[PDB]
Amino acid sequence: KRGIDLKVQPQEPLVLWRLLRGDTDVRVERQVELWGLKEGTYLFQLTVTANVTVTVLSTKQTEDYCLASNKVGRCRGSFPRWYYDPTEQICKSFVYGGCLGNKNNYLREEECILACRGVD
Ligand SMILES: [K+]
Repeated sequence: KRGIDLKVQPQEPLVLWRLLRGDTDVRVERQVELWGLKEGTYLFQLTVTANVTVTVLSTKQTEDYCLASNKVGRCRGSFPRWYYDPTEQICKSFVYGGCLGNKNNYLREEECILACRGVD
C-alpha cells in the first residue's frame, strides 16, 4: 500500500502499529489511540505493511488546510473531494478538477474532519 499522510489538529488522544520517527514519544494504544503527539511530524509502520505519517498542524498551516477557499483548479476532471468550511465549521463535499488546487482538499471526509474539526 502507498503511504498515507494525515494532517490533524493537535488532540491528545487521536482516534483512527509502530513508531519509526517522531519528534516526541508517542504512545499507540488499541480503532487506535495516539497519545503524546505534538505540533510536528510522525512516521509509523503499520503491519497486520504500509507507511502512515501524521502531521500535527500548526495554526499557520491550519490557515492553509482549513481556512482557505475550496479550489476546483485549472483542470476539467471530476474528483469528489472534501474541504472545510470554517464559517459553518463543517466538512463539505466539492468536485475538484484534479490539479493545482490548494491544501483544503481531502480525499475522505474523515481526513478533513481530523484536519479541521474545531477550527473557526
Ligand atoms: K469519504
